[PDB]
Amino acid sequence: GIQRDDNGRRIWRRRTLTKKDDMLRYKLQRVPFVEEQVRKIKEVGKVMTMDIERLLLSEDNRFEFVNSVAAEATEYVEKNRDEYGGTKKAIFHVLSNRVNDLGFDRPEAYAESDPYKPGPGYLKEYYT
Amino acid sequence: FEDRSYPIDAVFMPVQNANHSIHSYGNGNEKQEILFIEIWTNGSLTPKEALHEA
Repeated sequence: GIQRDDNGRRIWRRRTLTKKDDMLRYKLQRVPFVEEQVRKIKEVGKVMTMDIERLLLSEDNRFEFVNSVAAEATEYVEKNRDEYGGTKKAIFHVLSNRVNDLGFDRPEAYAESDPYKPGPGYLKEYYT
Repeated sequence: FEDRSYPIDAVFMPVQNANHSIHSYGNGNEKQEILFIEIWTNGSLTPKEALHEA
């Protein structure tokens, strides 16, 4: 059990994977060309879609989850009436908070600006 | 020809991938377009350099 050398320090067997794992070499690689996809997903809003499902994974009844979200969203707007009207939505703020409560990081209410917007009067036309 | 030299079918792309996107902004009658260029290079030249060479 306990083993020490002359200096008095403790020497222990470094537990290491003796055998070899096939899947280890087949899964550590990452694709290099998803920069446009990840940017599109965030801009579209599918990042919340995964978060919405993730919350439902730890839930027992999806009808109770939406009632709890609606109840908490109503609580948010009552406290701060002049915050959840435009770029920030009461429901999205609840969802962002509930994800942040799990220990992950999301922007507040999933709100995103347009860094490339030229002027105040220029609104982004959508290419249908 | 054939002198025990084994040919290598080498692809000569230093730019692994490229893509462009268009953002259109309107101000009632000021239709200006914004062009986004997206460049992936294999390190043989920086994407800024590939933009100039192209």
